[PDB]
Amino acid sequence: MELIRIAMKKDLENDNSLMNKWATVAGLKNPNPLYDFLNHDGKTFNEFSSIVNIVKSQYPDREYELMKDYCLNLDVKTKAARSALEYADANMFFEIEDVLIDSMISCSNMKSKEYGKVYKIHRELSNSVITEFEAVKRLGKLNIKTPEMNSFSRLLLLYHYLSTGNFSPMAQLIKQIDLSEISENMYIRNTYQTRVHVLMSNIKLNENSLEECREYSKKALESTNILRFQVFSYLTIGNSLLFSNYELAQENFLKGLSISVQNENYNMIFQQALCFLNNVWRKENKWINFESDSIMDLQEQAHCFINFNENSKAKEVLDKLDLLVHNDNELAMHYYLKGRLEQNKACFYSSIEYFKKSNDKFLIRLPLLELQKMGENQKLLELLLLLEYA
Amino acid sequence: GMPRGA
Repeated sequence: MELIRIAMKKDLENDNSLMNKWATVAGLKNPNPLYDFLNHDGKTFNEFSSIVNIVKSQYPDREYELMKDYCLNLDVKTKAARSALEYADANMFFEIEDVLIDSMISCSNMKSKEYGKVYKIHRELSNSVITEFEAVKRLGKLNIKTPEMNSFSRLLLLYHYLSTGNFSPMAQLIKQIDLSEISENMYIRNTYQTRVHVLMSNIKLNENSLEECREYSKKALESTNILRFQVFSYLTIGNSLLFSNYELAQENFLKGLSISVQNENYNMIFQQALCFLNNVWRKENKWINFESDSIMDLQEQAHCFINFNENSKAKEVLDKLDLLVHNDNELAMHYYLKGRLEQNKACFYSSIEYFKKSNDKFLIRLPLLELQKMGENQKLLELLLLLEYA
Repeated sequence: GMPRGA
């Protein structure tokens, strides 16, 4: 037996009313699939929503251990195994996901074969194992038939665009997604919908459309029970307040910290968000990571040093950053820091060039403000705000 | 820089 049902039965031995409560939590309306789920090996619910909801309600502290054991014992050819692939990927449970993928790439069911091959492209592209060109080409050769993988072939490109600081293609690409075409798997539909809500929050942020960015993150939060999506919602809401509301931006990042304390990756992301917030407002910064050579962390060391007129130490750190390789959005930030250190207008125009190239209409407010402080003509600033990149 | 994610 799978650990999940062992624990569910030993707990129903001690309390019988758990039958009606688990049926309501899973949305079943009557315990008939519940009884079947506990009495014959291999029986699956109609929607993966059912098992996830019981696990989160009854054993929240044990979700990963229970779902890892339940997922990796599923018939890879089934709907349940295809839902578990999404559950795993959405949660960044990479070790569940990669086992399921090489398992479904191998089987004989064509739907599971497809999911596996597409999620594999997403993972290889996520890890810079393949370029975007070879991912698009490989996706084309798959002749993707299911609406779920037609939606996810586009989602995986969207995530790659967001992570490489290449925002201009995202708005038109996300418009191509129609999740109403997903009718066979309500759990994949509902989770993809959360995915789109959070991606739309990031796109609205990148367009400086801050009210809409916050509404989309709030809809993601009401739509989900998955920690990864709550994390990125609080992160994006907080980012949207960076230039206007210190206390509310901090409050959202601290709420993010509070829900991700057992997750080193998400905990690090909120420290980094609080680190940037405090540098934008030029306050004492207790969130700096002095033991890192990532561009993100090094940039913030330099920013804080500049803010407190320690120009030598900022020069040391910026010397480090010259010997690392930047993408477009990181380079725009690099020129912003160089301009503040050097008091050099040319650095601020190069900063603007690359925020234009990345299509970042939000962080561009940083070099724009510095140019205004140095007396740049207001008509020129308006023009830079208005023109765009090819 | 500013962290971003979805």
